[PDB]
Amino acid sequence: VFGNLHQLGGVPGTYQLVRSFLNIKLPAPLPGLQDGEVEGHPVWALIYYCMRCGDLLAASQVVNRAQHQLGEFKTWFQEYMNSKDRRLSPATENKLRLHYRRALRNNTDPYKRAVYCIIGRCDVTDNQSEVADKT
Amino acid sequence: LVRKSYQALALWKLLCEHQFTIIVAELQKELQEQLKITTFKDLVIRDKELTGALIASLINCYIRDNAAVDGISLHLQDIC
Repeated sequence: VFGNLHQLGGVPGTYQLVRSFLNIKLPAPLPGLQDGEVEGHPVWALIYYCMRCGDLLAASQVVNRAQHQLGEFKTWFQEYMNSKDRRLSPATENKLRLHYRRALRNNTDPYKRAVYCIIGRCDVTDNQSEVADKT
Repeated sequence: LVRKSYQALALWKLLCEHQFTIIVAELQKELQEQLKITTFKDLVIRDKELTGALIASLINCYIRDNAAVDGISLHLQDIC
């Protein structure tokens, strides 16, 4: 971000810096393919990267604003965040896991899968298909 | 000719997707006068060099997203 552009149009907030990474950096040669995008922005990729950065809170906020419909997950994100990040509810974690296996596991947008898998610790057999790009 | 028109239109289909306007404003230089008075037929019976430069900018810059970008690179390779 600290190098030309726009200089990004908006304020230097962390969120925008990541939007820049996702948009300017190599998610697009000349933009496209299989993300879920609203208003020109891959939300799931954003949450994933923000999470990658360590900005969990911001990632949570993005989800809140998201316009999405897996919303139960939204709940499970927030408490994961609230606690020590080992979100352990004696309650639902089990429920989240079932949904992952049935709905999410066989399908979806790579980043969405990443967020579910990583936050949830959903499927211990380990690896994320499309978006592991670095060692 | 029909194929050529297809190609030009295809590029435009690409451009419509996004952030075309910003690049255009920044890019245009002395050549610009020639560019602005370019007709569709001019594209139909192409003015190759300018488009190549522009397309390169589309790819170099972030504007093209995903699959689109791959397509131009293919295009530059094929007919450029």
